[PDB]
Amino acid sequence: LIDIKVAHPIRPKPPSATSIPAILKALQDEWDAVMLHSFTLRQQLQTTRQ
Amino acid sequence: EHPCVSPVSNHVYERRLIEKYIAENGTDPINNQPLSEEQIPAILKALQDEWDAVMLHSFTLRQQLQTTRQELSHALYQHDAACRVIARLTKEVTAAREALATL
Amino acid sequence: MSLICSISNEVPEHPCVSPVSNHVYERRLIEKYIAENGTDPINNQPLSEEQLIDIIPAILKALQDEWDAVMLHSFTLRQQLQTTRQELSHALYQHDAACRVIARLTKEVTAAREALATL
Amino acid sequence: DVDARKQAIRDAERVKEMKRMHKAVQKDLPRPSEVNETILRPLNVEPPLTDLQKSEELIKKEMITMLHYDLLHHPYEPSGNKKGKTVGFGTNNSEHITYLEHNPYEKFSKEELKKAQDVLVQEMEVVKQGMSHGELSSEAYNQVWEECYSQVLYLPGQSRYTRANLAKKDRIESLEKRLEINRGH
Amino acid sequence: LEHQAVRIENLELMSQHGCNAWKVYNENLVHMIEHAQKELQKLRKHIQDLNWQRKN
Amino acid sequence: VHTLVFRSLKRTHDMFVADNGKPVPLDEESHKRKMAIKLRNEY
Repeated sequence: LIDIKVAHPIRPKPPSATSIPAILKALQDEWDAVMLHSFTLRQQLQTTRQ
Repeated sequence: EHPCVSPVSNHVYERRLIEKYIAENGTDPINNQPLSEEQIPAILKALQDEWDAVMLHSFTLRQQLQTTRQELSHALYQHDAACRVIARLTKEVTAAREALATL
Repeated sequence: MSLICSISNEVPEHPCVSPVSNHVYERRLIEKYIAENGTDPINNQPLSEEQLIDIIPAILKALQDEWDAVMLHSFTLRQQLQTTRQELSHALYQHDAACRVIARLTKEVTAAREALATL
Repeated sequence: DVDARKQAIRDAERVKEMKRMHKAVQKDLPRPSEVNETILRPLNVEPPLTDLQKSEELIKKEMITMLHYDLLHHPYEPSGNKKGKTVGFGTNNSEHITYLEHNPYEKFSKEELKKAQDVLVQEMEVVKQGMSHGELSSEAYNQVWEECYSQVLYLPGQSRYTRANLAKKDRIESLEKRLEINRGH
Repeated sequence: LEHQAVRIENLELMSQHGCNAWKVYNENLVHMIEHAQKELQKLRKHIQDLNWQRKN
Repeated sequence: VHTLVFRSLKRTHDMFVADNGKPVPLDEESHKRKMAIKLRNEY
């Protein structure tokens, strides 16, 4: 593996909503969205079988 | 366009330009080491940085608090002495007054 | 063995040791510290990063409570810093007052000594 | 032609003036926006005061006049109220001046302050040994002060500060008030 | 209260710098779209070049 | 000896009873340093 050290332009999404309680609230929702997304892949793959 | 990275400067290049430079110089454009011609997460990072800034804040506050508290600590034992001098002087001024009261 | 980072005062995830202080730092914190400060936190001697030798919701509820737990300590450390400053301001105030009362009484002692010398 | 040199002298005396001003002003430390006048005890206090206890009342009255002198000359703000909204700076300086008019602050010289400080240091040396409590480390002082800080709680009805072990329901009621203060901010 | 203190501290930076940073980030999305459209136009051309090979 | 330290706190805290209605404002220096760190994370 060849390392990269380019800096990140990565940006909040948005900052105006965010605070420590609100980050954890938003993170949970994104967590649920990811688990919905990953399980959709399971569903999709299962569907492509048929 | 093309996927290539110098493994010694860890920097991202377009294959036309880096092979041009290596052919002339024999070396890397960003650190001049040799290189051969062939060669949720945003939220979690932010929340880590939220923790990070508070810890640096916490040390700074600890440093500032302890700096003041050291100076304060010396004054406390001296504070009781301060009341004693005025007490002593109130007795001495009384003694001097009574010598003046005599006559 | 277990260690403590000297900035956090908590266990480092990924520790690095300043030879300028012989003591353990959590790399992402100290490099970010060095970015502004350029100096060793322990003693304000100059320091640079290369010198640093390297070495579900219930979970988020637990994380939130521990996040709040830091904030408990955060107000406390701020308030104790204010209180020690408020003590120091008062203690100098009473010391300066103590000097002025003793100056008042030194003036009293001076006048009384002169008045007894008059006799 | 000489007058340019004279101006330098005039400003140098202003430095000396600031040296006469109190150490808390010189360090620009926090100063209280109003003065707790209730702190003064009558001389009519019925158990006969030791000169030590008399000394506290002398310090208290002097410090209040110094505070009023500071509220006249050097009133305190931490951060400038302006930025959130233009809060009017309506401190009634006249009231503190009025106290000063009744209770004249003696403008002690730098010499008198120095002489008093020298006398203090000689007594402070002797009392440090004579009380014989030694020197704690600052680390030990941290433990003692944090013990003091966690013990100490304000009881509004007594109008005095107290240790919670010395002070239950009123202690809870002050926690209610303490939390209420946080709600207000 | 400290959560509000940290919040209000964040808003100070976000007012001045966040306006510029939003503009820079929105540009970066356009740059992703420009690279994607270039690759799409490469791909659509290549598919239609293949179709001309098929048809001939 | 411990009471002597408390006595210092007690004397100080009485004066602030008049002041006590006001907030717990941030130390400017650490706040500015942190904001510098924060902005450096924004860039």
